[PDB]
Amino acid sequence: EKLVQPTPLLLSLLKSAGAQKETFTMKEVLYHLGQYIMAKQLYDEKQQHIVHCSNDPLGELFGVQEFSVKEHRRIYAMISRNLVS
Ligand SMILES: CCOc1cc(C(C)(C)C)ccc1C1=N[C@@](C)(c2ccc(Cl)cc2)[C@@](C)(c2ccc(Cl)cc2)N1C(=O)N1CCN(CCCS(C)(=O)=O)CC1
Repeated sequence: EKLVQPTPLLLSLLKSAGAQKETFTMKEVLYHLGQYIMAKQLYDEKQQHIVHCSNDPLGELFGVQEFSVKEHRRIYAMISRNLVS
């Protein structure tokens, strides 16, 4: 599997959620981002698949401040913009 390298901001969020390295598989990056979202309680109370970013630094990585965990292609796109090329 390919080990990717999150840029500064993204990496900071992953480490806050428990990540302890600099390179990860995309599966690991996503797992840690999910943990970050749960830790920060960014998910919507009523529609739990919805993630609110307008009040969190995670919002800096998205154009539209709300995304669904069901939007895998969109989420992969966001991460790609935050990987060392
Ligand atoms: C952060 C929220 O993530 C998810 C939330 C949901 C619910 C709550 C809407 C169903 C479903 C799937 C999830 C959920 N889907 C995952 C697998 C995923 C994997 C790849 C991609 Cl591209 C997108 C999503 C992941 C890892 C996630 C990863 C990145 C991001 Cl930005 C958000 C979530 N995620 C996750 O973190 N959890 C933790 C909480 N778990 C809670 C499981 C509870 S239960 C009763 O359904 O078993 C479920 C898995």
